[PDB]
Amino acid sequence: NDLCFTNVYADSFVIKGNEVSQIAPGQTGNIADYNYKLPDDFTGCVIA
Amino acid sequence: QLSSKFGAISSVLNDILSRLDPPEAEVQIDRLITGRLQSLQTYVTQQL
Repeated sequence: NDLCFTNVYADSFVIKGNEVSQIAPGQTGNIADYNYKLPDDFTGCVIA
Repeated sequence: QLSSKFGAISSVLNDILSRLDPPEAEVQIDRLITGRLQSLQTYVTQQL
């Protein structure tokens, strides 16, 4: 409701089913290693 | 008192860093830091 976004960005992904758990701050795995890396202090939301 | 675990995985920073994920490693390092800082504070007060 207030003080919500300053430089908001939106990202579109397409992955498998047993893969969303691998997309999170500090996660490890093939997808995190080679496809997409999330910062450790990621202040946002993940929607799947 | 540098060899006390203080309720952590181990007493060596290198193993904690290269054994777990960044969040849990950060928690363990925080616990170790709190313990060691309390040790220093106690020593300084006794010296005073």
